[PDB]
Amino acid sequence: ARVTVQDAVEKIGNRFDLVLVAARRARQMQVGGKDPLVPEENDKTTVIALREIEEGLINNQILDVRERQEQQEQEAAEL
Amino acid sequence: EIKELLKLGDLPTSGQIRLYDGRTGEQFERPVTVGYMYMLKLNHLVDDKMHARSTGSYSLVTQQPLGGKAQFGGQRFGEMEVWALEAYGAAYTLQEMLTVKSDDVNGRTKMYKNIVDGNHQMEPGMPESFNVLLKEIRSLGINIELEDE
Amino acid sequence: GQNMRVAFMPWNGYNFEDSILVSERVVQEDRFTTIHIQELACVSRDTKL
Amino acid sequence: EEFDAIKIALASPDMIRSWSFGEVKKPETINYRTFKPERDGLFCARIFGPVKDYECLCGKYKRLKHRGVICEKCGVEVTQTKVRRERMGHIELASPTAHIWFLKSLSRIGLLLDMPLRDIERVLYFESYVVIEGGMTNLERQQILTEEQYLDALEEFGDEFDAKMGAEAIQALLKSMDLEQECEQLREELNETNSETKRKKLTKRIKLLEAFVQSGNKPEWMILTVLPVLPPDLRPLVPLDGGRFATSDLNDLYRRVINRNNRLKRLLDLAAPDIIVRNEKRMLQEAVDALLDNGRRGRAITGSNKRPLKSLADMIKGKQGRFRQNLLGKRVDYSGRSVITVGYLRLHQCGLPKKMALELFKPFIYGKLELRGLATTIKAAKKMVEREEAVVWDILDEVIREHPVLLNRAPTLHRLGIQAFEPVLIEGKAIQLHPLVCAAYNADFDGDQMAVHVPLTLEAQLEARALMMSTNNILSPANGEPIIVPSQDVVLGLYYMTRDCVNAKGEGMVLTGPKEAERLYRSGLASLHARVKVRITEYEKDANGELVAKTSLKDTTVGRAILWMIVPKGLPYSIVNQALGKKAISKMLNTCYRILGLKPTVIFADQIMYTGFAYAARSGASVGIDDMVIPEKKHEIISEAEAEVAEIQEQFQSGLVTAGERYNKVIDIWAAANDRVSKAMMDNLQTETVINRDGQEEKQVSFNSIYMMADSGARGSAAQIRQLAGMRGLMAKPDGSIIETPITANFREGLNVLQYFISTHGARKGLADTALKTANSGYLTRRLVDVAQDLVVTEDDCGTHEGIMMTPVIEGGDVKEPLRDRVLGRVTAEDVLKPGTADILVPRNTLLHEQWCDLLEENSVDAVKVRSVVSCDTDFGVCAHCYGRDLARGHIINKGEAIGVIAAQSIGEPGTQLTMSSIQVKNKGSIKLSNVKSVVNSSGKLVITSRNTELKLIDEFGRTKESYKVPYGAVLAKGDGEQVAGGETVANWDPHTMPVITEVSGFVRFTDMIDGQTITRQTDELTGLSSLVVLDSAERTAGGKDLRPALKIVDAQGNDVLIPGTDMPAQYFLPGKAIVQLEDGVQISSGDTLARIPQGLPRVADLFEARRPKEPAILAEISGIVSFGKETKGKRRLVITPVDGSPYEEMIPKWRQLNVFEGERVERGDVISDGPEAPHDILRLRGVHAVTRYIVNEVQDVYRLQGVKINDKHIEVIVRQMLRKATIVNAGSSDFLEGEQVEYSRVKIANRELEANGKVGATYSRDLLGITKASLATESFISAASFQETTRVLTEAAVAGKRDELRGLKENVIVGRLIPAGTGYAYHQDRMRRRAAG
Amino acid sequence: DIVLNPLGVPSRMNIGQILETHLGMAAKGIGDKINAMLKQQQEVAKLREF
Repeated sequence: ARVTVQDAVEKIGNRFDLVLVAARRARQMQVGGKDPLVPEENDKTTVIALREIEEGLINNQILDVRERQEQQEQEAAEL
Repeated sequence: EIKELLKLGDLPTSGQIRLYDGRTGEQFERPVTVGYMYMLKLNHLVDDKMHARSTGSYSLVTQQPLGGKAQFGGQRFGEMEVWALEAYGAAYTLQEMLTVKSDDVNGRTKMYKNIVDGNHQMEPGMPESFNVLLKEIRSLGINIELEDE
Repeated sequence: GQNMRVAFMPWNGYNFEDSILVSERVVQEDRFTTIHIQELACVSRDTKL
Repeated sequence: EEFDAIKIALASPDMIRSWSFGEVKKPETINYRTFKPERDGLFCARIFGPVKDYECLCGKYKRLKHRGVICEKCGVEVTQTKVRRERMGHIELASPTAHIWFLKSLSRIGLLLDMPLRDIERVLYFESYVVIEGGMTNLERQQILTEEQYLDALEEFGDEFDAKMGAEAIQALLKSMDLEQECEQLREELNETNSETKRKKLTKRIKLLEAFVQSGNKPEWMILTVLPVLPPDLRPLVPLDGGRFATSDLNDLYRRVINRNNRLKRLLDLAAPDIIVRNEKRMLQEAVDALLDNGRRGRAITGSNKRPLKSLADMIKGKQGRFRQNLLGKRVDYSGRSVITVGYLRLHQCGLPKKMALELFKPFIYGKLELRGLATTIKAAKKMVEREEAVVWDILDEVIREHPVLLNRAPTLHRLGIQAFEPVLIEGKAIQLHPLVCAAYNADFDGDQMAVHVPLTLEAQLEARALMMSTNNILSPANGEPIIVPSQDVVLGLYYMTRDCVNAKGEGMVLTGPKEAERLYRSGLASLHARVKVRITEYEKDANGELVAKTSLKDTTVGRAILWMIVPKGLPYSIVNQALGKKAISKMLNTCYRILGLKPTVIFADQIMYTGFAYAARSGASVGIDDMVIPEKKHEIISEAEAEVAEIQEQFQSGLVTAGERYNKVIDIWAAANDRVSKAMMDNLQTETVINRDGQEEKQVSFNSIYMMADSGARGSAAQIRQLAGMRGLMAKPDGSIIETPITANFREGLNVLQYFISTHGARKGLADTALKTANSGYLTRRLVDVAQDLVVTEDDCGTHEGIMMTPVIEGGDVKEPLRDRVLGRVTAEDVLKPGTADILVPRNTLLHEQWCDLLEENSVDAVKVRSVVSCDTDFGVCAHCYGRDLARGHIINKGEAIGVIAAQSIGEPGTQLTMSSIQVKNKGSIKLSNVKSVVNSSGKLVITSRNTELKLIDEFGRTKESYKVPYGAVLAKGDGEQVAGGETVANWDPHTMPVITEVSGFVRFTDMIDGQTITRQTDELTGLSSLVVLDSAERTAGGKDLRPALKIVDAQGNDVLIPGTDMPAQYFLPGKAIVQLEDGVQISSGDTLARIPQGLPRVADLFEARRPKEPAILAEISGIVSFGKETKGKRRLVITPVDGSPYEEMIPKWRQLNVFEGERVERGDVISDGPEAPHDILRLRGVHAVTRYIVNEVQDVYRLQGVKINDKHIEVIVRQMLRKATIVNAGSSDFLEGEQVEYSRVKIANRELEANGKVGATYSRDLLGITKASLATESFISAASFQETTRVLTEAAVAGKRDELRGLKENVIVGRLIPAGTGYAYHQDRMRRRAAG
Repeated sequence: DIVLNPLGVPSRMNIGQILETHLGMAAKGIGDKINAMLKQQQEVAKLREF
């Protein structure tokens, strides 16, 4: 979670992937401005992602569907 | 002679006395040796060794930060610590330590700019220390190129 | 240097590995205050401009 | 922008003119009144670019109104000044000159031209001609020519022939040659003569010709015709503050070469005498030679300061070159330094001074303060941070939070020298460091510095939080033991408070919990060491992850009860119910890690740290003069030793004892006196406490302060107390010998002047050794880390065949490391089975964690075959299953982790610490003989007639416990398979006499020994039982030396007694120094003899160097009968006659004792001559598993001597990286015997034996190189050029025209990309996927 | 006014600091007695004798 990263790996399956997925989350968590699904509780942007993958709401399989539905509805709006 | 001198001064022969803690105020379990010792103040001060550098001067030939507190130089990230980082597996920390810290003329400036804008995004670049090596080898009489895709 | 009381006892880990625990009293009476003299030079030259 | 590879080759005048933006013609650099560079000089504006960005020299076009026009007044293109760093220039040389790299580096034009370097040098210096071609048969191409015979040829033929002087002669020679003709001719004539002395040189000639043919490098380009110039900013002439100037020596070298080139150009049109033109051409050659490499060909050219000018090859090579000083190791930004002080701090925090924090993060405060809208502009924010208002601190305290910061302590011996800590802001000037990490840092608070680095991007902070945090680093990567063990104060406090006293206070009272124990101790009603009965509720997880509670009443001390409030509800109370020293604390923390996890482990470590500090302070411990007790028997022992010193001196002056025996006796008596003194002092120090409780007297463990800090292992040892109180033993003078007079005094009593002077010798010796040998240790670590760059785990299971055997270390003496820890963490290779047949625990692969180790040790298994790195079949890396579980984590290692670097660091870290007749059974067991040629002596016992036999001790379980060595011709007092106890001398043999005992019994008549030619008549003067004596070649007559004197066994009828069961005749040959014991006519029985024949850090760094020992043990690569042929011609020859195969003739030394004789039979890979074994021979004869075992054992011996434990998988990975080259014996796809990487041979034969082809591929042979040779011989020249011998590797790369796929870690580090390890592995796999699909 | 680690003595083997500490204690004790009897000014003769 905040001091250790033990239960993240079981949700992830690897250690070197947790940094990648956490950075990928924090990217649009900080510059995208989208509300984190884990609460705030006075934390930083790089650790709320770690807590979210601690409770394991997001996964790489589902990390790539909500970003394609949004663009497809964008193009539907354009056309 | 030490024992006789301590006896003369009305002091314990063993040379240790009981002390009481200043915080809680109870006697320590065992007698503690206390006396007068000649301390020395050495020239290794702390403010003379205190140093820190965010962004300052850069060397001329190789475009890397200088060294030394006197000229406001950055710390040397030697090759042993590079070995340690690549042993950890932290490739991104190494990449920033080799490119946007010292030898990316257009890399460090934009890293500054986007850090000020609150976006800690990385934009790699070709280190200048490699460009000087390429120009040096190329000027030695042996062709060196990069096989682009 | 100077000479003052000294006790050989571990104190809450503040002398963990050759560290020294020092007083406020020794600071109050300036038993180790030192004076340093520095010289700074300003040079005026005749540039072509 | 993005590229794939780096291409290196030679450069001809074509693209070397293409690079240039102009040609320099003037030696002038810059004007002296103004400071604008002159036209077509070394700093010209047209050639290299404008001095000021977007501004010409005049000013007709400026201010971006014109983008890149060329000012017609001057000719400088208006653009940036950055381009001035990349613009090139060229110099047209009047006479061609020779490149030095392809002239002096060994020769690269000597091989191409086949002519020696001496002749090339003679021609180049204008001393001798060479015939380019000759139309007559008298002269011949490539023939040297002196001036006199040149004139003779001129007056004889004139224009028919052609000879020339100078570098143009070499250029003409290179133009004349055609590579195809040599290619087709040398290869066709190679196979006629198998002269191995020339096979290598013609093979390398063929290889060079192939390289030139398919590399596209025309050999004319080797001789320089046009020379490039470096861009001006890379050789800057910049003004200094005091109106002075500074420039690189490259400006001097360029000025010299172009001055001489212009002078040569002027001389040519002057029609000057040929000697002056030749002198000028030679001067140009020397000037260019010095420019490319100053001190290489002749004398080094010095500047005005009498120091050699550095060439442009001097500043890319060596320690100070670009590779090591500017590419691998780089200055860094966002960093600071400060002294190190102690912390109350938590394990994941570091104390960062507030004054440094605002400086390090300054852009972060700028950005955050702009975001808060507090200052309108960034310059306003700079003003605020310059005023240090309260707002900047109110921003800092939340800028730093959750932002990890790295801490570095040079030298970083291992991976733990860099750790990431969560900063906490402190009012001060020094870095506060958590004491628990000091051991990993190898840092003490005696003025040591600390380097601080702040990661910037999200990826860097996340990596610091996930991998670099001190909480993550608990176990060392070298081996599984933890690295956060409390060092000195914590252990002293815990040891002090986990004690007992006989009548201390409140003894025997019964308490209902640890809480009231603590309240009792605090109130002062109970002592800290008091045997009390405490009701203790402990927890156990016998259930499937559930904790069960059992409440029991136990007798213990108050301090042990107080500890129980710290143990984290998962450990037995028996782990706290002892004295709790250093080893106990380490093992209890390890158990807390293995049972509970990580978070309980770090919480526990911090809590025991806090309690240890607090109770060490509460206790109060000091060192005083009275604490160092002195035995009352010290002076008695000294006087008693001096008594025999005097008696030995009087015996020496009597003359009945010589110097050596007197020396040994006095050394022995002084050592005995020292041991007696130490025993007395320990006896007086360990239980000096005599106290009484409701009785008469009872003796307990001492509470002496020095004993408290020695027993607990906090500081010092029992060996330090000996010289603290007893005598200071013996010391040695610098020559090595030991002074006989000891330091009878100690430090409590002080030392004489003489004693102090004597001790200073050893003090200085040790200090110099420490100051010296760690440089070699660092060099060794760098060499080790160089070869193991590319070791990154790539697959999970390569699915390889059998791996390597594993056996304990029972050999020599007692068992040092059992099978329990030598296989912990490995993966099996076969279905290893329990001693009960058909009982299998592993399906050919499993992780041998603790449960499997317990199951194995419960059974009587002694041999397990595990999967090793050397056996891995993965190409370009290793698979995870062939490695084993990670040691820093304990689970199976995951893909992408760089194992070579951690291996090299782990085995290079302890380099500093390692600066320096009869057989008796010990325990009950079975006397087992392995590979024994048994025979019965005359006394009915069992005697041995072989050298390949070993003594084994087998217990009732079956596993071997003790191993011993028995030589050939020894006598055993017991038979095979005898159940006996220890303490019995079983084997007896003469260490000097080597017998030739005959296995058969029969009549012994003197055969084939004729006196006067091979033997001499010598009889014993006391016994009378003597026979003819056989001496060596140097002592026997050469007349009978043609035949070796053989004493065969005969019978009454006179026929040879053959081997029982075999038709081979049985006869014995007598080498030198063989005196026959029995006389003629008498016979011997079985087992009786015929004749009696009388008889550190570099130590490990040489193993990785694969150094050949001075006296290697020569072995045989094929079985059969060994014989001898040629005799006494420089050195004796040996003949091998196998049953059906060939003859083998090799070289053997006759002055070294052998193992077999003319009539004996030996097998492949057996010892014939004694001596240290060469690793190359071990690889050649026996398998790679044997050499890996040999290297691993020999290295591990050095570390076990110093008590340093390193996992064996960190040695065999480097050994695996050693075995990367291969030599081919067959053909089909490559040359006849060229060297080639083994994995390339595997991928070659991966289709020649697959369906792609029936059988064309060639078979290879494994080849072992030293660590340095292995490092330099790599397919990527960037890795090699950044290590050592940069000039040689760059020359080889240039001629061969190699390219790098940028696979290694160091290559990407140099280029600046992501390293292919960890996260970079996940990036490079995607890159490979993109490249594969196009 | 200074607290020092006792553990730094034995392994480091610099015992002279303990003897120096005992001498310092003795010397300061003599000085304290002299100063105490000087504050009262018993007699010049008594000071001379001590």
